[PDB]
Amino acid sequence: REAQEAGFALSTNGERLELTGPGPVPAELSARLEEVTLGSLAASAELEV
Amino acid sequence: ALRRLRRDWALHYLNNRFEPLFQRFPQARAYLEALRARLARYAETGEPLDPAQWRPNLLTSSSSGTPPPIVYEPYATAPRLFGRLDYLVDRGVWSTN
Amino acid sequence: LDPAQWRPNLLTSSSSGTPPPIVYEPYATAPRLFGRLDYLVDRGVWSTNVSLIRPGAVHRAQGGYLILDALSLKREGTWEAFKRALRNGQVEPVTEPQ
Amino acid sequence: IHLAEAVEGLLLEVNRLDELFRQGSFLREKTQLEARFKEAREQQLEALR
Repeated sequence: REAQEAGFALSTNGERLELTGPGPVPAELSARLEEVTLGSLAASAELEV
Repeated sequence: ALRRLRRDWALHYLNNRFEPLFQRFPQARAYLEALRARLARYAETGEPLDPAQWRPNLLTSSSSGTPPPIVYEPYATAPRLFGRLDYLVDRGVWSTN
Repeated sequence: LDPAQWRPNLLTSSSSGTPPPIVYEPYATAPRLFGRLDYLVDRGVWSTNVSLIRPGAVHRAQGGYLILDALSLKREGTWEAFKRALRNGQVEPVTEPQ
Repeated sequence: IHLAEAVEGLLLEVNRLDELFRQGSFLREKTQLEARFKEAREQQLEALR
């Protein structure tokens, strides 16, 4: 929904997080992308634990 | 320069991940900062990191206070008094940790 | 997990009670008194386990009697270790310093 | 025990670190530093040209 606020589509491949759409994405969008990636990898680590 | 930048970002991210650890264990500051520096070295150089050398070794747990922990050692000798440092010969090297 | 490190080592079996298990050890020395810890060098490492401890005179004297000579104690210097194994129950299978 | 499990997680955080070492901001900063060195190499190339 963060990406679709500006009208951007997503295609994730599991570990890799990326979004599809022409033009540069907003800086806040990339910040949220990285925050979600870090959270996903962390939660992965605690799920193995 | 890219190695130095990777080290700097490792420092930043591990500061973020260690400040809760810093406040959770206030008197473990030295060990945590050393581990953070080791992780920064891992980032900058790619130096391999082993948990067997960075896992704190459990010496003695709680004795519930009462009775006080009493240890009588009639065989007062250096290996039994001050402890021993073992040596596992892995891959042929007397590698300790 | 290795069975060789988690298999109990048979020290001494039954002596049928009568006669009592008597072990006379005129060569009263630490390796023969308190037993020995062997060291098999597998893959190049001196890897030991619970299966490489050899019973000494003390181990097979359990439930019976251990006959020793005063000369073999005050001469071979194992008197202190023996009396610590007696008073404090400290029987330590000796190992080479290496 | 709490510190033991905590340092276990901290040691496992190497996966978090080297996954952050391929993120969007990582690519951006590596590309800007590479762009500084690349404009140096370029001005060299065009001077030789």
